[PDB]
Amino acid sequence: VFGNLHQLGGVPGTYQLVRSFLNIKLPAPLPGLQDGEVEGHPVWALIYYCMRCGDLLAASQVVNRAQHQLGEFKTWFQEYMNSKDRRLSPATENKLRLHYRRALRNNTDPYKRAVYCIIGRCDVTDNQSEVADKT
Amino acid sequence: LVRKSYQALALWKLLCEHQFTIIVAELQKELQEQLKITTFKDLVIRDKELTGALIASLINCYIRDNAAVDGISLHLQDIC
Repeated sequence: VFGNLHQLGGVPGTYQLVRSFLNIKLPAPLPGLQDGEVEGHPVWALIYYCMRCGDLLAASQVVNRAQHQLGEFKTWFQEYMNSKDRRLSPATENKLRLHYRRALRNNTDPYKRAVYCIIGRCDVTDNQSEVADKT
Repeated sequence: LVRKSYQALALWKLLCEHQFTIIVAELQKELQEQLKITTFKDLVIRDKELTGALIASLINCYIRDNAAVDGISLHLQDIC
């Protein structure tokens, strides 16, 4: 971000810096393919990267604003965040896991899968298909 | 000719997707006068060099997203 552009149009907030990474950096040669995008922005990729950065809170906020419909997950994100990040509810974690296996596991947008898998610790057999790009 | 028109239109289909306007404003230089008075037929019976430069900018810059970008690179390779 600290190098030309726009200089990004908006304020230097962390969120925008990541939007820049996702948009300017190599998610697009000349933009496209299989993300879920609203208003020109891959939300799931954003949450994933923000999470990658360590900005969990911001990632949570993005989800809140998201316009999405897996919303139960939204709940499970927030408490994961609230606690020590080992979100352990004696309650639902089990429920989240079932949904992952049935709905999410066989399908979806790579980043969405990443967020579910990583936050949830959903499927211990380990690896994320499309978006592991670095060692 | 029909194929050529297809190609030009295809590029435009690409451009419509996004952030075309910003690049255009920044890019245009002395050549610009020639560019602005370019007709569709001019594209139909192409003015190759300018488009190549522009397309390169589309790819170099972030504007093209995903699959689109791959397509131009293919295009530059094929007919450029």
